[PDB]
Amino acid sequence: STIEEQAKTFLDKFNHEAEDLFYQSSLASWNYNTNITEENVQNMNNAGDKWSAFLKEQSTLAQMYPLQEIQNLTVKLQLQALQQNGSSVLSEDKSKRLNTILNTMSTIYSTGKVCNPDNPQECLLLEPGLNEIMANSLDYNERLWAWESWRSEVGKQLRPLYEEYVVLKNEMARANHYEDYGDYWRGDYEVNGVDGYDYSRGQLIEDVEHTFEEIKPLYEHLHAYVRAKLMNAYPSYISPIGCLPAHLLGDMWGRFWTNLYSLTVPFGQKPNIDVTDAMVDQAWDAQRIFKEAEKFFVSVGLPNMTQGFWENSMLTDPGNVQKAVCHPTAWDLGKGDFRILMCTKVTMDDFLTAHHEMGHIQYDMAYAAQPFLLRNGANEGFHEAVGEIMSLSAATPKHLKSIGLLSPDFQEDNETEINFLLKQALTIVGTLPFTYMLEKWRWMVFKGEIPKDQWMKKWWEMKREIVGVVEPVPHDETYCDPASLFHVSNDYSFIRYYTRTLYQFQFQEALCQAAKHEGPLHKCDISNSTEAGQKLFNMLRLGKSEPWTLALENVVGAKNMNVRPLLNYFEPLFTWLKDQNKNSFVGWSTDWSPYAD
Amino acid sequence: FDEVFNATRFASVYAWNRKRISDYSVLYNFAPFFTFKCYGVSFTNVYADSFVIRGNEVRQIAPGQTGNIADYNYKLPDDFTGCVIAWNSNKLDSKVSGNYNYLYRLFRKSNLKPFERDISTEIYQAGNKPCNGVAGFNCYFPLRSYGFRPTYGVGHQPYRVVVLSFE
Ligand SMILES: *[C@@H]1O[C@H](CO)[C@@H](O[C@@H]2O[C@H](CO)[C@@H](O)[C@H](O)[C@H]2NC(C)=O)[C@H](O)[C@H]1NC(C)=O
Ligand SMILES: *[C@@H]1O[C@H](CO)[C@@H](O[C@@H]2O[C@H](CO)[C@@H](O)[C@H](O)[C@H]2NC(C)=O)[C@H](O)[C@H]1NC(C)=O
Ligand SMILES: *[C@@H]1O[C@H](CO)[C@@H](O[C@@H]2O[C@H](CO)[C@@H](O)[C@H](O)[C@H]2NC(C)=O)[C@H](O)[C@H]1NC(C)=O
Ligand SMILES: *[C@@H]1O[C@H](CO)[C@@H](O[C@@H]2O[C@H](CO)[C@@H](O)[C@H](O)[C@H]2NC(C)=O)[C@H](O)[C@H]1NC(C)=O
Ligand SMILES: *[C@@H]1O[C@H](CO)[C@@H](O[C@@H]2O[C@H](CO)[C@@H](O)[C@H](O)[C@H]2NC(C)=O)[C@H](O)[C@H]1NC(C)=O
Ligand SMILES: *[C@@H]1O[C@H](CO)[C@@H](O[C@@H]2O[C@H](CO)[C@@H](O)[C@H](O)[C@H]2NC(C)=O)[C@H](O)[C@H]1NC(C)=O
Ligand SMILES: *[C@@H]1O[C@H](CO)[C@@H](O)[C@H](O)[C@H]1NC(C)=O
Repeated sequence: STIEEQAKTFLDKFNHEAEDLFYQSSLASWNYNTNITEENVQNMNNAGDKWSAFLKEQSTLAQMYPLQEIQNLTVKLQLQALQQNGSSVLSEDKSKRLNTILNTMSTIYSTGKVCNPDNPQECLLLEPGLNEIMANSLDYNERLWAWESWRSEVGKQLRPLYEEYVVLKNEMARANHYEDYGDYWRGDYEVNGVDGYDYSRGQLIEDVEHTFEEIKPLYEHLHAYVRAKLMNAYPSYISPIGCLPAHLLGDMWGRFWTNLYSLTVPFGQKPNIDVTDAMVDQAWDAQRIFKEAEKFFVSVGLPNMTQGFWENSMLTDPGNVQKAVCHPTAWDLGKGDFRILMCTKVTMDDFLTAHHEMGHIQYDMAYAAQPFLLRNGANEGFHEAVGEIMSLSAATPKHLKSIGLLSPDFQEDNETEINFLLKQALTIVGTLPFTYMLEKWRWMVFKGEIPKDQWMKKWWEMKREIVGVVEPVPHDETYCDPASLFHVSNDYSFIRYYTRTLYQFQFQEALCQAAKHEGPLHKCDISNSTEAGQKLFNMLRLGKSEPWTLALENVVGAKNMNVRPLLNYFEPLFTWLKDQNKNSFVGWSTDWSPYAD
Repeated sequence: FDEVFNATRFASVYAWNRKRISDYSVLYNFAPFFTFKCYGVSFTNVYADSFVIRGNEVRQIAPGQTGNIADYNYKLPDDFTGCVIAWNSNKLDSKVSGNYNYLYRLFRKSNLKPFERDISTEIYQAGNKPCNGVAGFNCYFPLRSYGFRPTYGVGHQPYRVVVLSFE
C-alpha cells in the first residue's frame, strides 16, 4: 500500500481497458483502409476520437503517483511513458494556433502546383509529375526549371508559417523541462538509472558526430566517382574540382542517389540479377511468394504464421469495386491478431517486400506478451533495421539458386558483384551525409544558435561543406528550402534514418558470424541456421522493457552504435574505387558555383 | 451428463454452475478436446463444475499454479482427485461487436481457498482512504469482461472447461 502497490493496481485496469479500446480502433482503421466508402470514414473516426479521449483522461488521472518513489523498473517505465504531458500544456489559443499552422503546412505541401512559363494553364503537382521529371529527365534546363520552381513557388509559402511553428514548439518543449524542441526529440535515446547502460540526451549528438567522421573517406571517393561520370552526360556544366549542382542528383532533394545508376554503372555489358521471367515461367502466384517467405522465416527457428493470418490478410488486389490503399504494411491489431496489407504482383521487388513485411510481423509477434505500453522496438531505429536485414539476406544468388528461381549452374563473376555493391552504395551511403546535415541544421535552429535572419545562409554553407552539393541559383532569406521536404513540413523526426543504417549492418554482421560464414559480408545468407535465429529472438522478445543499450548488447556485443561493420560490408567497392580515382581529384572545394562566371 | 456438456449457454468464471450428480466411453469420440490431461486416475457421488475462460489461461486450472484465475476465481487443491477437460467454442461463444456476457474478477483482498466460489460485488479498495461504495480514485469495480470476437488469435478465444471431482 506504500506508493507502489497502488501504481501496480492502477496499471492493471489501464492495461485491460486500453487493450480493448485499441483493438476496436485498429479494427475500424483496417476495415477502412482495405475498403473505402463514405460510412467507413465515420466508423473509423468515431473509434479514433474515443480512443484519444480515453488516453487523455487516463493520462490526467495517472499524475497522482509521484514518480520519485516507484522503486521497480517496468512499473516506472510504464508510468513515465503514460505521464507525458505532451501538447496541451500550452494555453488554449496557442494549442489551436499550433494545430492550424500544422494543418496549413501539410495542405500546402500536399496540393501545391507549379506551371510552365510559356503556357500557364498546364500545371502539375509534386507527386505524379514533378518528381517524375527529376528522376527521369536528361535535360539540364528542364531539371533546373523544376528544381528552381518548386522551391520558389511552394518553399516561399512555408517560411512565415515555419518561423512561428518554431516558436510555438520551442515554448511547448520548454514547458516540460526539456530546454528546447530538439532536446524533446533526442529524448528517445535516453536511459536513466540502470548503473552500466546509461545514456544522456546530449551524448547522441557527440556519438553521431564521431561516427560520421569515419564515413568520410568512403563518401569522398564515391563522390569523386559520381562526379567524373556525370561530367560525361552534362559536359561543360560540372567542374572537376567543385561540388555537384543540386538539381542533377536524381530527385527533388538529393536524398537518394539511386536514380543515377544508368549513368554511373561500372560494367554496363553485364546484366543484373533479376528473376522475373523464371517466376512467370513457373506460375508463381501471389501466394507462393508468401509461402516461400514463411518457409525462410521458419527455417532459422522462428514460429509459423498464426493461421488467422492467412484468412484475414489482403494479399492480392481485390475485385471490381473494392477500392483500397495499395501501400505494403504490417498490422498488429492486438489481442493476438496480426495481418499484412499489400497488393502483390509477380515481380522481384515484391518478392523482397514480402520478406521485409513478414520481418515486421515476426517482430510484432515476438513481444506480444509484454504489457500494453511496452510493445515497440527498443527505440526509433530497431523495427526498420530488423525488417531490413531480412530483405538484405534474401536477395543473394546463394539463396535464389537454392529456392529454385536460378539455374544450379551459372556461377557469378566479380564484375557482377561490383555492380551490385555500387547500386547498394548509391542508396545506402549516398544518404548519410544528407540525413546528418539536415538533422544538424534543425537541432541548431531549435537550440537558438542560428538567428532567424541567417537560415538559408547557414543551410547552404553546411550543404557545401558537409554534403558537397552547391546550389545553382542564389537563395536569399525569403526562401525556406528545408520545409520543401516531407519530414520537415509535417513534423517528423529524421535521425532514425541514420541510426537505422548502422544498426542494420551491425545486426547483419553479428548474425552472419554465428552462422559460420566464410566469404565477404555481402554474400552471406542466414537461412538454415538455428543459432542466428536464437540470437535474434533473444532480443526480439524484449520490446521496450529493457534499455536499448542492453538489447543491442544481447545480439552484437557492444553498447553503442559502431561503424566498422558498414565499412566491412563495402570493403571491395572501396578498394576498387580507390584504384579507379588515380587521376581525378578526390574531394571538393567550397568556392566554385555554377553561376560564378 | 447430457446437460452440461452441450448446453446452449455456459457460466462465467466468478460464478460457476455446480452439479452434484446422483457412461464415459461416449465423451471421447467427439469434439477436438484440445486438452484432456487429468490426474486422479490413469465413488459415492461426483460433482461436475464448468465455466468459460480464455485460451492461454487454460494452463492455470491445475494443482499448484498462479494467475488471476487460480488466485481469485478458481483454485484446485494440491491433492486433486477428479480430472479436467477443456475445448474450443469459438464459433458458438463469440460475436462481432463483442460478447460482453462473460465476466471474471481481477481484484481481491485475499487469495481463494481450494474449491471456493466468490459472488460478492463490493467495490475494491486499494488506497487507504475508504471508498464507501462508489468508484473513483484507488477504488475500482472488480468485474471486467472478455471482449470475445471471432477474429482473435488462438489464445484469446473462448474455451469451455469442465472439471469432474472425486472423493
Ligand atoms: C466494402 O464496403 C462496402 C460499402 O462500404 C460494402 O458494401 C455494403 O456492405 C454492407 C455490409 O453488410 C451490405 O449490407 C451492403 O449490401 C453492401 N452494399 C454493396 C453495394 O456492396 C461491402 O460489403 C464491403 N466489403 C465487404 C467484403 O464486406
Ligand atoms: C517489480 O520488479 C520485480 C523484480 O524487480 C518483478 O518481478 C518479476 O515478475 C515477473 C512476473 O511474475 C516474474 O516472471 C519474474 O520472475 C520476477 N522477477 C524476479 C527476480 O522475481 C516484477 O514483475 C515487477 N513488477 C511488475 C508489475 O512487473
Ligand atoms: C503535467 O501537466 C500538469 C498540468 O496539466 C502539471 O501541473 C500539475 O497538474 C496536477 C494535476 O492534478 C496538479 O495537481 C498540480 O497542482 C499541477 N502543478 C504542479 C504539479 O506543479 C504537471 O506538473 C505536469 N507534469 C509533468 C510531469 O509534465
Ligand atoms: C575480376 O577478376 C578478373 C580475373 O582475374 C580480374 O582480371 C585481372 O585483372 C588484373 C588487373 O591488374 C590483371 O593483372 C590480371 O591479368 C587479370 N586476370 C586475368 C586472368 O587476366 C579483374 O581485374 C577483376 N575485376 C575487378 C573489378 O575486381
Ligand atoms: C536448407 O537445407 C535443406 C536441407 O539441408 C535444403 O533442402 C534440401 O537441399 C538438398 C540440397 O540441394 C536437396 O537435394 C533437397 O531436395 C532439399 N530438400 C527440400 C525439401 O527442399 C534447403 O535447400 C536449404 N535451404 C537453403 C535456402 O539453402
Ligand atoms: C450434444 O448435444 C447436441 C444437442 O445439444 C446433440 O445433437 C443432436 O445429435 C443427435 C445425434 O447426432 C441428432 O439426432 C440431433 O438432431 C442433434 N440435435 C440437434 C439440435 O442438432 C449431440 O448428439 C450431443 N452429443 C453428445 C456427445 O452429447
Ligand atoms: C509450420 O507449418 C507446417 C505446415 O504448414 C508444419 O509442418 C510445421 O510443423 C509448422 N511449424 C511449427 C514450428 O509448428
